[PDB]
Amino acid sequence: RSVYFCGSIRGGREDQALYARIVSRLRRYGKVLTEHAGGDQFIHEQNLNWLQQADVVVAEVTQPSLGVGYELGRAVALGKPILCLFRPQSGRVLSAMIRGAADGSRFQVWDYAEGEVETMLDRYFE
Amino acid sequence: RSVYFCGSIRGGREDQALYARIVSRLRRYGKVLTGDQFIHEQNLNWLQQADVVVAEVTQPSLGVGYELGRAVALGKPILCLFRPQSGRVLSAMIRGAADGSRFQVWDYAEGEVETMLDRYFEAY
Ligand SMILES: Nc1ncnc2c1ncn2[C@@H]1O[C@H](COP(O)(O)=S)[C@@H](O)[C@H]1O
Ligand SMILES: Nc1ncnc2c1ncn2[C@@H]1O[C@H](COP(O)(O)=S)[C@@H](O)[C@H]1O
Repeated sequence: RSVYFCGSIRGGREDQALYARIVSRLRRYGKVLTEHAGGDQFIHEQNLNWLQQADVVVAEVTQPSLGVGYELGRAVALGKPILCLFRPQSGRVLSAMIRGAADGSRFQVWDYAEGEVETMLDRYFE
Repeated sequence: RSVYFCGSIRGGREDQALYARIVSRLRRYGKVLTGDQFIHEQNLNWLQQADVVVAEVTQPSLGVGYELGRAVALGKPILCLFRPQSGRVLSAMIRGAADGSRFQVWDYAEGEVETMLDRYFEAY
């Protein structure tokens, strides 16, 4: 199983430490394809190739980010299963387009609190 | 001719006044098409019908990115507008999608958004 991870970078790196813990936990459920200056053309093409190869896409969507949204858009259009993880304690209301994309199966959006991310991942993969 | 406009809402409404100026100007060039489950389905229907997709990408937003992702996969022509004087660096995925043709990303200053739209649509 191959896993593609999405998380804000230029959108803001507030959750960078959490992302590292998510990527470490994903390694027990599959090969993490992502490597979250060749330039942005190179980054885009490399990532699209990885997204095509992915069996599942996991995104932490608490921090707003164009690139995370874009990856999820390309992923849906490729027919990839998607898990989005969101923390309501951020005080933000999650994107209408991401929340509304949820269908409870091919596209899941799960609210979670600090301390629960590993448990959420276990639940999804097991 | 139909146009779909994308701009941050829950990502932040900092540029909402600018979005209204964009939408006003787009009406010269075509019909501007533009709870959550309903919003998503309605918007995907509009996106599928749109001849061109226009996005102001200065404020980071998951929904705007999502719209652009779905639009690329649908084969729509896309214009993204970005303000470098905002002081942030535009998303690697949006900047990297640029090809100078069916996915264009234009840097502009806040006062010249109308001129940027004029240039694109007079060409298109
Ligand atoms: N340097 C990079 N190397 C690999 N991916 C990058 C890189 N920069 C950005 N990304 C991709 O873009 C997404 C973040 O979008 P952004 O708009 O915040 S730059 C990430 O999920 C990641 O997938
Ligand atoms: N209330 C709404 N009605 C129609 N579209 C909405 C609505 N709220 C958000 N959107 C769509 O989501 C995009 C913004 O994404 P966001 O993640 O900031 S909520 C907009 O370009 C818009 O297209």
